[PDB]
Amino acid sequence: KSVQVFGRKKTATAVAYCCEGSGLIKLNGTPINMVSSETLRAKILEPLQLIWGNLDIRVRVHGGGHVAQVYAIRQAVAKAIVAYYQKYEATKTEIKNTLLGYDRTLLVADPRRMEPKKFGGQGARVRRQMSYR
Amino acid sequence: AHFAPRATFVGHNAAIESIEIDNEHNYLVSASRDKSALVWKLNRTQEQWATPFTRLIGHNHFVSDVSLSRDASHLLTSSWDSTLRLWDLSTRTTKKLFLGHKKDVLGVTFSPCNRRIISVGRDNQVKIWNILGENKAELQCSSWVTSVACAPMADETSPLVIAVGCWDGKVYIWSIEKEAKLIKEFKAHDGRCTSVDFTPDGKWVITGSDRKVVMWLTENGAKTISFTAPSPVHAVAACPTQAWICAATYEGIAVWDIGAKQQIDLVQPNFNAGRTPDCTCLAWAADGSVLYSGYNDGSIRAWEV
Amino acid sequence: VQKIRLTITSSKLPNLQRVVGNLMGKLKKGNLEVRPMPRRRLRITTRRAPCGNGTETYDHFELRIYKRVIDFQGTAEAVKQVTQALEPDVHVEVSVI
Amino acid sequence: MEGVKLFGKYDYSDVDFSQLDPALVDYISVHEKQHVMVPHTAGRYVHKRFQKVSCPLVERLCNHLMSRGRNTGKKLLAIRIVEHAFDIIALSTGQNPIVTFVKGVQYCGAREDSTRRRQACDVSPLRRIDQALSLITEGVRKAAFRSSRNIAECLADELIAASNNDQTSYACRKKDELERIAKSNR
Amino acid sequence: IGGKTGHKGFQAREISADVFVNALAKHFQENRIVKPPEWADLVKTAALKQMAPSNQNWFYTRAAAVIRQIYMHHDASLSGLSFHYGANLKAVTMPKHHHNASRKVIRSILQQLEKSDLVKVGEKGRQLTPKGQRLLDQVATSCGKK
Amino acid sequence: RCTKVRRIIETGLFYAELNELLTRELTKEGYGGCEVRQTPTRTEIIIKAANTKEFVDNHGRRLQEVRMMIQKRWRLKEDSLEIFIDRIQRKGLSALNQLESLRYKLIARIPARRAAYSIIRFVMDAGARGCEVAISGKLRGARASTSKYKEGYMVKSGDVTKQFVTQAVGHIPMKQATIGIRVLIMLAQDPSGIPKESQPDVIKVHEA
RNA sequence: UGCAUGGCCGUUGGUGGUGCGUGGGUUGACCUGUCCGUUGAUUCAGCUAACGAGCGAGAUUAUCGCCAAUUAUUUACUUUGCCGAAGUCCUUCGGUUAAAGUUCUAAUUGGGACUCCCUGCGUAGCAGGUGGAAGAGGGUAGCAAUAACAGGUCCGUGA
Repeated sequence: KSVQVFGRKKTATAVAYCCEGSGLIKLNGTPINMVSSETLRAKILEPLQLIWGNLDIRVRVHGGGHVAQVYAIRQAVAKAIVAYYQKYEATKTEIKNTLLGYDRTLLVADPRRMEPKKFGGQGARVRRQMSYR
Repeated sequence: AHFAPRATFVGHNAAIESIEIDNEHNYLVSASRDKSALVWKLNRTQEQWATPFTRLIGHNHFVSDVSLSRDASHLLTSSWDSTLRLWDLSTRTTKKLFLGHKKDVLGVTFSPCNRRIISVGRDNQVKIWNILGENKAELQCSSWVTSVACAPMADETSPLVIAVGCWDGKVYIWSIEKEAKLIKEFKAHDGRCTSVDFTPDGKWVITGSDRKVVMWLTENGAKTISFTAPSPVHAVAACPTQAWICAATYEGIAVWDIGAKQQIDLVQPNFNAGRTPDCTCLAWAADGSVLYSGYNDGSIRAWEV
Repeated sequence: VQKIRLTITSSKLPNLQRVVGNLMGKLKKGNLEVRPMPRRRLRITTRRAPCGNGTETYDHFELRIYKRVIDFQGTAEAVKQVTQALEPDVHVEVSVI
Repeated sequence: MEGVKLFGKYDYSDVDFSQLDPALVDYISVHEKQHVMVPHTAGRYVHKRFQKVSCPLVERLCNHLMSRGRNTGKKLLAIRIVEHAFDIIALSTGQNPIVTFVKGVQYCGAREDSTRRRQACDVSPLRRIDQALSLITEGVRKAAFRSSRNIAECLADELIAASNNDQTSYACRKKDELERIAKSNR
Repeated sequence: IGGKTGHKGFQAREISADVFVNALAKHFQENRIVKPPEWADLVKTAALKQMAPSNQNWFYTRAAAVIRQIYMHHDASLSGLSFHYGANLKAVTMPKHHHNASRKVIRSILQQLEKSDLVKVGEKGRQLTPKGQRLLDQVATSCGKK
Repeated sequence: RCTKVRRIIETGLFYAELNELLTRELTKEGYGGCEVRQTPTRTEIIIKAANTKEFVDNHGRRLQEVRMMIQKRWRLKEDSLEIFIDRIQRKGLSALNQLESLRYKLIARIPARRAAYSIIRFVMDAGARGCEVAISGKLRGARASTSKYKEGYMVKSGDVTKQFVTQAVGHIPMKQATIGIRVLIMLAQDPSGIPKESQPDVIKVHEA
């Protein structure tokens, strides 16, 4: 039994990969204790605290910076747990409800992306500075 | 006689197009507009009637019609996607998709004996596939095709009769054996012909846009009787055991006793300038115990005589 | 036999899609076994006014490069026939591997 | 979802909102949904008017304490400072931080203000707890700029005196000017 | 909850990066692996840097870090390492750019490591040898016990 | 032996030099664009013009003045260059052709009314939905002043300009001053003729 | 010499505007058509000596976001299997024309959202809400009427 699903913030993309195992969750090649922050440790584990002792998840990432790469992993963990219970339904609908009660970003992701830069200005919407007189 | 509200149950967020029930009891499947088709399982214990068992995520549009094996193993389902999907009942996972049908596909049935898959839609042809998954016969008609149904039993040797109900008005009936020659063709409905079902015995057939449920003859044709519904009806389905026939209006479900020749009941449950839920499909269970009906907000309601 | 690559390039997509249809069509007739590469936007961003007058406004000129790769095993006899589409602004490099 | 506690330390079981007062509490945003393990979040809170209520209140501070022009962005910096307040708050007094925090958010933001003669309007509860968090954090950085002292401490000095209603505080001094101006103009 | 492995003992991946690299720095100062160069000691790590390093034993903590970073990316070039250990250029009135590290300080180490056989050269960059990645999982079970 | 980028750009830069060349030779013959087929060793080019007889007179000498002018420029080998010509059906609706008719007149001192309503009638009768003619510059007075003559209807905005609207800009030097000629011509869509699809404005409902 | 001009561009103003056929009003300049709510909008609704055709707006084009069909084991990857190195009972690395693929990668054809749904307010529409990848022109651009400025450029040109 195995399911292979992705998360995605901004321009991060983190794939996760469930198996059967013994409660091992592994970023890149290493346990998800080791992200070295104390904020972002507790951010990745928000999926897991709410709700996997059967499952064995194996997560790989590219894209984004330090923050958005974490927010992909929260999607990829939580979606892969929900996608496991869907394949292998009563209990899937109620454990998925506990996430959507907490916060919508653990399943849905957000479609906002950066606005292109426009001419006459240093960025998108800013413009340089007038003179007059 | 009339029948009380047993149980509403919901797990389905958009509307429900069609609904069907596997043999004996337990396991009904509600094809959904959400594009995800569930299967349930029936406890029949006080508060909850059922709880959902699988979800069939695969199609890229609404799921039109859903049809079942005699075993309750290997169900089939279709969508506007222009494809069909055989799904293993136990493990989900599409077994094989179907490819050939051009426009949105509106209607599916099996035979009695798991022989011929009968897909249909808005290319103006009833395709007959093999259970393997390759196209045998390509029957033809004037307009679009909303619905189909298949005659019960037949013991293999008997032709397996395929009633069809069209968008323009007409109602085709066909044999199979091998070549599939239509027994009769007729202008069954005045304008739009919504939904088609058989009588269990299969002497008669049922079709009915212009607020008129009309029974016809299987061989050859022409009407036995014409009733008049109060407001225009989306699905029709006769009872298996007892002599009933029933019809999903806006205002309720008009319960004809066929011998007494009149509406004995009309059952809508209680709930300005709004439509409020229609019922878009019916499903009698195989015993004739219970009447399920799928609704437009996204719910299903059970009544038992 | 020297498994040969086509590499089909174009400015415009309708003119490309004729040539892909033909060169896929002809491998049906000859029966040779048949095996999208990422497209480039050559953005050149000229100031649109001739003189220094007026508000600094810039036209953006993307030339687009659509690029496909068919490949197949083929015996030099059969391949001479397939190569010979002739469309406006399309190219086909043949490459032996 | 059983412990459910801030920074993995403090809990929201306490904070007695019914106990705190009448009114004000509602736009407070400490009601269950608001609670989170870390105040960092993917905000979607500026889309439609009143969505700022539904975010957590501790986050809303960490955003205010993001100035000026050098500290813009860098929220991940600010939630260290507010952590290292909430150690100094908790381990000095022995109250837990969130109770003595929300009392600071009550008593800073002045009832009334000069709408431009000038006339003295009343306020919404939304605009009170907005101008709580400004006049706390304004005072913090104005104090901490040039002061040989860590801003985590200079937050914690401001934040204790806001609860106890002292005129040590840059918050609760500056309301009594602004409220008296409204009383004078009237 | 916390991440949990199989495999009982500890490996070079597992234990934390700030901790591990300094334990591997100590493991050269006891053993007389690497050595200090003698020409150096006053040199800036990179031209962009404004001052000498603070630590005086800094040579070894760098020489630990490169072996750690040969491990985590398998191959490690010189020019790839030089780009890594650089930074922004801080002083001048203009906006700030990424400049590279020194080469010589890094080259000196990767020759000194190939004396005690901890890193072979190969195709692409240098890649650590059977002797090498053994020495890391010595120190992983040193600091795993701790 | 080029990159995948440069084979496009060289072929583009080939075409634009080639097309500006055959403005200046084939003014009398009545030029109407061209198409270039590029092969590593073979080049085939369709020239298009009204007076196809004016090539073939003097047993095809006029084309061999052009063909050597192409051959010597880019230093291509003969046999590996393969020019044709193909005639313009409906000269009325091609823009570069009808520009030359308005150029022909205004050298020979016709009034600008009569010069426009020559060609603007000739365009519409031949088969087109609209056309516009502008004659910008200095007739009569010391100040320059703009004539614009329009009939039919003429779509100016969106994508749908590029598909439908043919147009052609030019100029006439004179004794006195430099006039500008400018002729926009809108087309009807054919059912798979020589545009296919209709405008995104219009829709058509079927009869019952 | 831009105050002799062509083209090209900025601007008035990217605002919602502009003006023909026949009819009527006026001696005539000219007006009417082109006027009590709604919209970003001469956008619709309806009044009505006007009725009917335009152009601009909208539609369309391009991309960003979500989908699943169609291909890919020598230009992207993944899983499993092999052979390595460490760990040293099962964990992590690197390699592989070696078997199966497509969740990431690449890009073509289509699907998708319409104020459809419910509740308030006032038919045109508006406000909130459910669901939904996305909700009110889905976001951002591109294209952009007629009429002119002695605005700019003879130092871009075989104008």
